[PDB]
This record gives sequence, structure tokens and C-alpha cells, in this order.
Amino acid sequence: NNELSPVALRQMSCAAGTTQTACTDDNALAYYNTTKGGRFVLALLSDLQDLKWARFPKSDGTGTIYTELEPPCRFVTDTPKGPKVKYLYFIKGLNNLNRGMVLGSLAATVRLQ
Amino acid sequence: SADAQSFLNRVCGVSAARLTPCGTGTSTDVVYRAFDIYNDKVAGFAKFLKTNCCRFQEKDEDDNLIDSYFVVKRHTFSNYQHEETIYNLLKDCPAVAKHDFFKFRIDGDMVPHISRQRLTKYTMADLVYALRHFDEGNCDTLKEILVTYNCCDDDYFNKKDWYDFVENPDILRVYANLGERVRQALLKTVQFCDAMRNAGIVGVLTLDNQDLNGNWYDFGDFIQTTPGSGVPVVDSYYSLLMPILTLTRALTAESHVDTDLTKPYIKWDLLKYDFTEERLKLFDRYFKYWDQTYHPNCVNCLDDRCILHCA
Amino acid sequence: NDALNNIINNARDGCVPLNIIPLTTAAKLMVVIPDYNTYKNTCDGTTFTY
Ligand SMILES: Nc1nc2c(ncn2[C@@H]2O[C@H](COP(=O)(O)OP(=O)(O)OP(=O)(O)O)[C@@H](O)[C@H]2O)c(=O)[nH]1
Ligand SMILES: [Zn+2]
Repeated sequence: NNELSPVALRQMSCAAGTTQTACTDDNALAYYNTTKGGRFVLALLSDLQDLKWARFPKSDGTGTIYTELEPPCRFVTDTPKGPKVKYLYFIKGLNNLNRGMVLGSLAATVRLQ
Repeated sequence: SADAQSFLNRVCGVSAARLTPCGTGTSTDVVYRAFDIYNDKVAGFAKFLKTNCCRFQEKDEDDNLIDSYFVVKRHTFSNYQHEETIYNLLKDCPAVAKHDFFKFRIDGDMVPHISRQRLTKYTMADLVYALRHFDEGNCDTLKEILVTYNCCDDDYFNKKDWYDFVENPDILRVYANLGERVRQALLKTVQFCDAMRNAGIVGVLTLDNQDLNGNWYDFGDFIQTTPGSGVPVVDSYYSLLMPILTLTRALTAESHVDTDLTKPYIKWDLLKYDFTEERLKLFDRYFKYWDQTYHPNCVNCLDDRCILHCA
Repeated sequence: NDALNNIINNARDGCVPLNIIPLTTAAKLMVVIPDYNTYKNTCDGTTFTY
């Protein structure tokens, strides 16, 4: 075995937009990771259908970065709710190992379709 | 009674299956091989001891042994279904070994087996480990690998200082006979990555899941995602294999007319000095899924680490 | 200054490698031969091609 991140990670909360300051209150299940040097988010999920931008607040509050996203992917989930659709995003420049980590954890801990 | 001579013709498939056991009955076979492990309590690149496998060598017309093995492994029933599903998703790739799932009883109970067909004796980590941990006191694996692929003959090692680089500089020519095998392995790896991306499968690629013909197997640590959104992790694979690419001169075939070792050389004009597009084409052909920006000209790098990476 | 000019103008921007200037514009050639076996394979006769 070479495996893909046994010990998992924790958390998903905050905001998003489409043109810079379009992030108003909260439009993202911005997912995972509070690293040892500080909070560094990995994955973004969107109950909406089209977003190019987000703004995650952290530590100082004054430092909250206007992140550039990437073209999305879509899937349906096997939640107890039933029909639930989001459009998946990753923060741009996210290397392959991190996407594998979040995809594996999301698929193996919670049920999807 | 039965068992051994019935397991033999059950492992025996439908193609030709002229098999002979590797000194076993219905029990497993134990070997000493190199692996690349990461399982939250152990890590490293060392030589462990395999335990759960039965191997059957294959014969041919004149009843002399050949370099083909039927290596069946025994594991869990949940793993049975998981591997069967992943293989069913991945079976159409021409770079995936042919699996065969069946059930056979060893006792009153019935246990499942997974059989892989036409593998080689050694993998590509065995070769990497042999070349990266050289010891002239005991190098049986390297000698066996060299003689089974017509790189030299068994009496080449009767010489002394046959391994030295300053004395006997002919060992470079001897080593440069594996470059084509390495190049075909690289191409099959790229094919496998494309298939995994198209099928929507997430996993990490290691050197011990590929044999010396390029075929892939062992989908036991993979997961499933929506089609078109797969992602392979290929850091350790390329990083560990890198030093062997220049020892064996694997990219020699790229200086010929049609990337064919039987045609004359390419004739570039003497006034050309840029070659900035050929480097990008080579990177896209052999290192497609290595995810880190590559600068052909190191004047565009961001720091010294990027300079090292691109150089 | 005629062969040099002839090969400079063929360049797409005026830059050429330095290693091909003596190879295509020099008038004289010098060969150093270790032994006779090498001699009979390189410069045998009165005219040779290189
Ligand atoms: N190619 C080859 N490999 C062999 C043979 N016999 C033993 N091996 C070793 O046994 C392994 C066969 O593959 P698996 O046991 O399925 O690989 P694995 O990565 O240990 O499998 P999991 O534990 O299920 O993830 C290879 O890694 C080799 O190191 C053989 O005849 N041919
Ligand atoms: Zn660079």
C-alpha cells in the first residue's frame, strides 16, 4: 500500500461571488483544513450554479483573500435530503495530491452519487 | 488428491494455459521484494517479505520455461467486490493486465481468488532498488534482470571490475539496453493516467504495481468519483524513477526520423539554436500529469528552487 | 567576409552558434593522427571528405 490520507481533516464555512466584491454573506460550502501554521482552505462547494470568486475570512479579518476559482464540475449527492445538486470548485493552483485528499475524504466519509 | 490438479486447471484460463507450479501445492509462495509503503504507521522504500501469492510459470511448444507467470493473490471478500468493480470500469485500457475473478473451495468453505495473467518475474521497483542500492557483494537481482533481457550473457560477470565505471567503461553500453523498455513503460503509464482521468478514479501510482512490460494492476487502494473528474498522484513514481532515465539513456529513440531505432538520424540545420518547442513537446509526451509549471528557459523562474526544478 | 556574410544573412535574426563558424567558413583544416590504423580510416589517399 501507498495510501491517500488516512487521518482526515475538518470543517466547511463562510462566502463567495462572481466579480471581485460580489461576495456578500455566504454562498459556499468552502471545505477543509486548518493547517498547523494557520487556516488554509482546500475545497469549495456551491449550492449555486456559477461563481468565479470567493472571500474567506481568517485570523486578522483584515487579511481575507479574494480567491480566483476555476471552471466547475457538477454532480448529484446521495444525501438523506434527496435531490441535492452543487457545482464543485477547487481553489486555483491546487496540486493533485490535495484534490485527491479532499475527493477521497468526501467520497469515503459521506455518501455521494 | 484433486485440489492441486484442480486449482491448476481452474487458474488455467481459456487461451493456452500451459502451466507448471512454482514448487507449491495449494498453498502460497513467499518471496523477498521491494515495495513503496505509506499506511499511517509505516513508510519508506525498502525490501519487505511478500506472503500471499501462488505463482505458476508458463511453458510453450518445446516444453521450456518462458518469462510469463500467473500470480494469484488471496485477500478479502469486500476487496474482491471493490477490485472487481474498479477493474470492470478500467478493463478496456490496453495498459492494464488481464484479471480473472473466480471462487474455489479449499475446505467446506469457499474463498475467493484474483488471478493476474502473463506478468513478468520482477517489477520496476525491483530494478530501481537494485540500481539505487548497489552492492557488489550480492547483486543477484540485477544480474538476473540483465541476462533475462539479452543485455549481456552469463559469462560477462566472470570478469572482475565488470561493474566499475572507470575500469570497464563498457558497462555503460551494457546498461543502455534497457532504455526502450523504460520508454515503453513511460508511454503505458501515460495511457493509464489518461484512462483513470476519463473513468473518474482517484488513486496514487507506485513503482511496485507495474511490471517490466508496462502493464498495471492492483487497484486495491483506489476510490470512485464522477466520470471525467479523476486524478492520479504521480509524485513518488516519477521522483524515484528519475535517476534511472539517464543511466539507461531511455530517450535515445527520439533522435531518429520517426522515433524508430531502425531509421537514420534527424538532420537539423546547423543554424538552429532555439529548440524551445521540442522541449515542451517532450514534456507533454512523457510527463503529462506532472503538475508543476515547467520553464524551458530558466530566466522566467521564480526562485532558486524553481531553477533547480526546471534545470 | 563573403562566406561569413553569406551564412549570417541566412539566419532569421542575425544570431548563429559559434561552433559552426569554423565548420562552414574556414579555409584550412588540421588533423592530428595517433597511429596508422586511425590514419587509414580518416585521411587515406590525397583527398578526403569531412
Ligand atoms: N511482477 C511480479 N511481481 C511479483 C511476482 N511475485 C511477487 N511479486 C510481488 O508481488 C506484488 C504483486 O502485486 P500485489 O501483491 O497485488 O501488489 P500489492 O501492491 O502488494 O497489493 P495490495 O496489498 O492488494 O494493495 C508485486 O508488488 C511484486 O512486488 C511476480 O511473479 N511478478
Ligand atoms: Zn522554473
